[PDB]
Amino acid sequence: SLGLGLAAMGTARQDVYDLLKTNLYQDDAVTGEAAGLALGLVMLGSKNAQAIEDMVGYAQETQHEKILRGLAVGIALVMYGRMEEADALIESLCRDKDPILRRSGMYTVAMAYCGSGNNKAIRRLLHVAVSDVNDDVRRAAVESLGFILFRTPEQCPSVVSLLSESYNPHVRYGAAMALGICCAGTGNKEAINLLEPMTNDPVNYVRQGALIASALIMIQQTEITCPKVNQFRQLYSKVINDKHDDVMAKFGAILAQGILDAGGHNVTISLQSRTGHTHMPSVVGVLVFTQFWFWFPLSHFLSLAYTPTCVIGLNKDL
Amino acid sequence: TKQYEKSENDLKALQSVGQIVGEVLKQLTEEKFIVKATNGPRYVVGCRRQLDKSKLKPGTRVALDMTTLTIMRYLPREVDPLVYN
Amino acid sequence: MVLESTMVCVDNSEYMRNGDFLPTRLQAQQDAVNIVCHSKTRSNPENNVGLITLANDCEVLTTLTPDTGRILSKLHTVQPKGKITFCTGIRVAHLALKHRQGKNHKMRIIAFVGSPVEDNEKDLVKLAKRLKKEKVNVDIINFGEEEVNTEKLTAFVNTLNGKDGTGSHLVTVPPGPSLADALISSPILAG
Amino acid sequence: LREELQLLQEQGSYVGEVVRAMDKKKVLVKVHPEGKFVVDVDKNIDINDV
Amino acid sequence: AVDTAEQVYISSLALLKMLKHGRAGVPMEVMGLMLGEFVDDYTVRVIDVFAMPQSGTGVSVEAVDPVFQAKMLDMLKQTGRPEMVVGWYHSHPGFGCWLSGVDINTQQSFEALSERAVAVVVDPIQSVKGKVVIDAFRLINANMMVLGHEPRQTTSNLGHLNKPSIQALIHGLNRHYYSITINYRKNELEQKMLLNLHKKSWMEGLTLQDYSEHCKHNESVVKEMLELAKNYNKAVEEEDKMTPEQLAIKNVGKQDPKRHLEEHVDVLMTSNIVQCLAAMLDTVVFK
Amino acid sequence: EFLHAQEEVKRIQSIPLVIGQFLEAVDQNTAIVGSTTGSNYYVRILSTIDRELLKPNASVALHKHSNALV
Amino acid sequence: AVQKVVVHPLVLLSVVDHFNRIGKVGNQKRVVGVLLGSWQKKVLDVSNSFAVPFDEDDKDDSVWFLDHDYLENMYGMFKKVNARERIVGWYHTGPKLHKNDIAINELMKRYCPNSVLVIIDVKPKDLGLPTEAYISVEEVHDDGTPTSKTFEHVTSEIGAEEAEEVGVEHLLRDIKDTTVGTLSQRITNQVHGLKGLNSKLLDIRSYLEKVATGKLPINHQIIYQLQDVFNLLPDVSLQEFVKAFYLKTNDQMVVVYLASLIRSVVALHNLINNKIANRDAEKKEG
Ligand SMILES: [Zn+2]
Repeated sequence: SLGLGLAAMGTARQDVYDLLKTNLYQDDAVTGEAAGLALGLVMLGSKNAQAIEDMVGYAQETQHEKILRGLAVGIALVMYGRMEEADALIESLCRDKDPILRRSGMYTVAMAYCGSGNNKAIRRLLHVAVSDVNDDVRRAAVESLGFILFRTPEQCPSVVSLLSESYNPHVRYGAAMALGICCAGTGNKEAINLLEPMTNDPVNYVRQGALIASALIMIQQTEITCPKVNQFRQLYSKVINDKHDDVMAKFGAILAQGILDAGGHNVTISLQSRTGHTHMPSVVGVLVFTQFWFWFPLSHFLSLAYTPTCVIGLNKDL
Repeated sequence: TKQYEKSENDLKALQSVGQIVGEVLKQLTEEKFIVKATNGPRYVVGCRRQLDKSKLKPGTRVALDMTTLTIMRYLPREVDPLVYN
Repeated sequence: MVLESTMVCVDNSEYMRNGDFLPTRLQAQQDAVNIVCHSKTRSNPENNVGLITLANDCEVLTTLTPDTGRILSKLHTVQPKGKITFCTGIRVAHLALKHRQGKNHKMRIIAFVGSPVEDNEKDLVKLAKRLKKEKVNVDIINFGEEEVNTEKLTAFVNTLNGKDGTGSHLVTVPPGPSLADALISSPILAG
Repeated sequence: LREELQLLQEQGSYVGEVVRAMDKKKVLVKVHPEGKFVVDVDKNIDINDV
Repeated sequence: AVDTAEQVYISSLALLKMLKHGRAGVPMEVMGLMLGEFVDDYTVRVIDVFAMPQSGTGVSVEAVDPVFQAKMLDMLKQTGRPEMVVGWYHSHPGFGCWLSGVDINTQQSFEALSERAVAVVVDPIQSVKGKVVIDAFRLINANMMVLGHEPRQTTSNLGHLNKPSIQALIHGLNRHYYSITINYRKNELEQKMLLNLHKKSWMEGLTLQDYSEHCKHNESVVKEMLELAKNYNKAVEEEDKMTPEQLAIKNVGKQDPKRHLEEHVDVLMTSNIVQCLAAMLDTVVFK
Repeated sequence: EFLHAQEEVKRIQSIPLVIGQFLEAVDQNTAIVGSTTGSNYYVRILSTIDRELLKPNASVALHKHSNALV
Repeated sequence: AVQKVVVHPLVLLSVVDHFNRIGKVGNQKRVVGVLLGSWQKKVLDVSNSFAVPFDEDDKDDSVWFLDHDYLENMYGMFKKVNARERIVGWYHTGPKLHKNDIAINELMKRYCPNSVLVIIDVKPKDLGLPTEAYISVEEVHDDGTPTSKTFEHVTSEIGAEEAEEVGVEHLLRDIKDTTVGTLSQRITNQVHGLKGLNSKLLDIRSYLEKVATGKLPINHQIIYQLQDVFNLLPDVSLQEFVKAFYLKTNDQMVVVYLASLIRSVVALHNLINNKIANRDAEKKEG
């Protein structure tokens, strides 16, 4: 259903919505994320009515967290670029006491406002990034900043500089990710400067976050771009060849080497075409790639974010 | 034949290790009791709910737990040379 | 063996203190309780039998249990003085039968009515149609004195069950002197 | 305080007394309840200051 | 054959019984039994906790009474929820909750009847209040020592669980055992009232009773309690008026302290409590 | 969360404790104190009260393993 | 006799969760169980409890029946694991008792000399401190009527010892604690007027309603007597209450002066040390 849903993503097919509901009623959590993400893929930008009604109506009685997360990004992904049309649902998502559903409102408000500098979203976004009890939703809350603000990468280092100093490493992780995804299309050095001390934190996974974020700032950029390229490239191998370090932190090391070398250095990721419109396979791929722990095959959706950068001098025809 | 099994069941009760003897110095509060092992070290610890605070009193020989270091059972007095006398 | 849970109802009404049954209805029905409790013991070990008092305010002295020691203990010094209460005497047994652990055990009630009742015909017809829905089968044995050739209770048992239900049998005692152990001879041989 | 507690939890920290210093960068240290030890640099404190 | 990250869902009722049963056994280690439902391999929940009766022999694999279990399970079958037992827990009051040779001896007994049988340890001592406290363990198979012992998938919760490490005894259980994560679930309705019950406990019944009793207090002996505050303000201030002069002697804020220093904050806060509870007079006494 | 942190410093080490003999406060956040066993130890002082109840010579309660000033 | 009772959140929860037990199977009525109390003094304390299956027929609307054998076995288990615990009475979740509950106490009075019944509320709504406590006594009457058994109110309070405070305070993760001196007294200051008003307003609507509907009695006897007691206090000046004015202000006199006394000291240490640490520390850097 991930192959069917990703192959029919944005096509708004009909027959896929038929077997996706019986897959939703299988009650298994391991297929819960299958039905949940596929349902959002095929319905992308369609803002369907009965889709959300069935999903958010099935969140209550189910006993699994992976169906709740798969439906989180499901109802997030059906609603794309709908601006204030989705606020009626967003209100009900964060008002509810379900931790995962409040985690769902974040991804929803993210994709609906992607490319918009609407400050009405940052009120509840930021408020829930702090006053909420759950740490995972506090990480995923600040990750939305890099989704909406990708068109203006200059604001993220400034405003998130102080959140990167937060006492808990969950907000520090989301804060490294914001600068990672938003500034990846830019060679901003301020973002790199704030990501230097992040790999030095004694917390394990926050160092991992700094690895991947610093891998997105250096895509297609050689040493002549920023002086920290080789500085980081020796660190990636250093952390993975030391047995004393955590296996967790050294996962994202080789993964980051894969980011810098993606496509044989020939390709990069671009959330903003020069035309002025956001590229949805890029955005969707990276946003599902946000949490790679919960499902390891979700790390393959990042391949859609890779875009070719080349000069094609084809005159006409063949 | 069955009396042997009675003894072997007694071994099952012998799987419970002993405790360390100690003298009651004072009590700071009802959750804090100052006790001193015969070895010299002092310890501020608690007590269980079987004992009474009034019955304990300072300068009383008691047995402390091997780990929690708290009083379980007490004894009024003991003396090893006098029995010979 | 057949699975069921029986509930015995001893008659403590003020009309049971007389000695028309030999030597007295107290000891007569006490021996009846002994023979039925040993009968359930010889039937199945899993079947449990508690007791309930019908007269005055109904109270469960012994909850449903497989041992009869407590039952025989409560038969003594019961102080049988009061007014008989019938309409609630079946419903109490049903009330303790809704709290039963086993759902396989069928609901069965036995009761001894030795005094006239003031229950109207409409009340008893409502309980008959209610026990049909609850499927509860009650085997009554009439003792003591009542309306000559008891009618209301007889038609109550006939209209309580049907097709077959083989069933609930109401055995009315004829007006003549006899030992109680000889009166329980016909019901213990066949329902 | 949590992390610092963890480093002082196992062995705590001792109180040393220098009976003599050696030219090999190793300084003789004596503990009162215990015997005489000797321990190497110790780069944060200069040798001439010991 | 399949090893994945695990998760424990606890009930508000469960923890409360855990720490209670454990408090009554101090110092001696108790034997509890965990009750709940197995939903799958990667998740588990505990919906109930019931206490076992103590024995003179103590914690042992034979300490579980089968006839006691059938009786208690009778009482739970007639209750609205007849769910099968899941695992067992025991208190570790005086140390850092490491599984001993007695615990392993009953691990292999629960692993044959139950596939998971999560091992849980709870102690009131190691935590004042606000800690999540408790603990959780799992027995890894010892006969697997030839094959790969190193799962899991979704290593996030694994990383947060193995941390902090946190001494040595804790690390001595990494072999032969692995922990399992714990997270609370709400159940926020009853939790809301459970907050207001303790908070309202400090409040009065009629709410006009003890506040008006503090109004009876508002002049006691409060003029005498204000004389207590007056002596703290003379005695602490004439020695805190030498401190601005002493700062010129030592030049300036080098250690120090004395003390005899500050403490006027608590005096002002108590005086403010006095003036506010006294300001209630004109509100209450009048109408 | 800061008021919740106060309970984090009061959680350590809680009970039980061992009596120790305080010697002198060498500097901030740490001082040397003698154990009841007779071993003088370099110890970090608890963060809450560093001053008023310290006193040059006073008996003080310490943890079993860490021997921390409480 | 009994003055006040203390009910822990643990046992209280033990009533609520059983309400989830019979909640899914339903249907009518309310949860009824037997309370386990701990009596260390005239003050009463509750630690744990155990639920009992109870069903009330409707015909028979005053018919009530409990499991005695199950009571024996479960209380025997709790006496086995805990020697200090014992039954102090029974409990139900109400929300309002019915006239039939008078005999329920009389049954178990063979177990305990005085059995206190504790109402509770599973759904928090109003009007304040939850639950309830009743004691069974006989006050007779001045009329000479046969003895009437009416339960009398006992003040209840929520409490705990040590470990039972841990979980309760840990699971909330909601509101500030406490905090004494600033937001503890003011919030409860509004609570005093709010919980005073709504109590008085619902009950005072009841008083006006009792004479229109609810007669008899209602009124009399208990109503008019307390009525005149309510008319015992107007209650203000004249006279001496005039003289309490300037001494209340005079109690504020020294308090304002002490206020302004330390206010200058705070500004002293703060401004002096900070301005020095500002300019004299910056001049060495640049
Ligand atoms: Zn153990």
